[PDB]
Amino acid sequence: AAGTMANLDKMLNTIVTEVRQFLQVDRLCVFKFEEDYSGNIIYEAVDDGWLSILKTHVRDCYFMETRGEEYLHGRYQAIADIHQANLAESYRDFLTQYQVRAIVAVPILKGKKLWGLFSAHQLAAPRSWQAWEIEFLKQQAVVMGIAIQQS
Amino acid sequence: SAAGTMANLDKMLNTIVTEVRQFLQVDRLCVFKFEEDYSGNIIYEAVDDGWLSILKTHVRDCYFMETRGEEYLHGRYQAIADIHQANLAESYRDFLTQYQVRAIVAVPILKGKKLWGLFSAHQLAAPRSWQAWEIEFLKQQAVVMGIAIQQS
Ligand SMILES: */C=C\C1=C(C)C(=O)N/C1=C\C1=NC(=C\c2[nH]c(/C=C3\NC(=O)C(C=C)=C3C)c(C)c2CCC(=O)O)/C(CCC(=O)O)=C1C
Ligand SMILES: */C=C\C1=C(C)C(=O)N/C1=C\C1=NC(=C\c2[nH]c(/C=C3\NC(=O)C(C=C)=C3C)c(C)c2CCC(=O)O)/C(CCC(=O)O)=C1C
Repeated sequence: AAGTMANLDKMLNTIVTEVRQFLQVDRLCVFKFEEDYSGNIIYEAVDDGWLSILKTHVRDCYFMETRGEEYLHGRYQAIADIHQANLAESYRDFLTQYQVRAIVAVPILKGKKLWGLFSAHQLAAPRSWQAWEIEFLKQQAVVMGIAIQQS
Repeated sequence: SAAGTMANLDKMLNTIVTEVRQFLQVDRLCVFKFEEDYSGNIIYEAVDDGWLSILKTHVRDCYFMETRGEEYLHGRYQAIADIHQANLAESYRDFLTQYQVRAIVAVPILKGKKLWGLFSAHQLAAPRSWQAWEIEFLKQQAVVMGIAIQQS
């Protein structure tokens, strides 16, 4: 009931806190999709008094049009410097509004469905993400997806 | 920093053990780290409800010392709902009984191709019918621990 949900919430939030300190990333969050693939930042660990985006609602028109279909088979984003990247203007603008300079975003699956994104943000300088860090983030997303599949 | 790399790995493994024990409602959750001779020590533990702690216990398990955990590198793991119903060596049954174990899951932690340790869940109050997703959850947490351990 509400007990199940409190238990999942605490586990997922602990993973976010865990991974943010271990990876030493400025901000780590979990973005959960609504039915229409709008979504909300529902867990967040941000260091040192920096910009919190917890409970921000986002209508990302890439996810809302694709329903995340491209994110179902190990696909992901890892950008060392969003200034350099050949990003869509509208996506660059979203990232800029939330102070992102470097990002890794991996999908969270509930069964065969895209449930959310697990996203690491640097807020000031570029970051050359390592293969192991991307694998760590993906494998923590698997952990989360198994726990989420129980409610 | 050799001091801070070890400290950050310690904080991460201790956080996983503490919160996974509460999430699965396990009586005792352990990380057993192997020495070069495949003796080992319990180096992280979350225990609740006034159950005996085995943190820092040294174990010379003669199965792991004789096999060097090779079977645990080729898909062996242990998931027993009630050790009273299982076929065990009396030596291994004595180990579990000493520490009040009634139900157990034990999965490998790898560092590259080497068996680094075991992630073990003990039920002490009662037998427990482990669900497929709980065994998968423990295996996948052991994967995440392995990736972190591989960095130092
Ligand atoms: C309709 C314009 C528009 C608004 C408004 C908006 O919020 N986004 C947006 C357009 C595009 N988004 C594109 C890609 C994209 N969005 C995300 C979303 C997030 N990353 C996070 O960390 C996070 C949180 C936390 C969110 C909500 C991600 C990960 C991507 C990259 C998708 C891949 O390209 O992999 C995008 C470009 C689409 C493309 O390149 O094909 C546009 C136009
Ligand atoms: C040399 C006699 C002897 C001593 C002493 C001892 O500690 N064990 C032991 C004999 C055997 N152990 C056997 C299998 C086995 N050991 C472990 C070890 C642990 N489980 C934990 O939870 C934990 C901590 C915490 C430790 C150190 C495990 C997981 C196994 C099972 C191996 C599988 O079957 O998968 C064993 C084999 C016979 C049997 O399994 O009963 C003997 C003889």
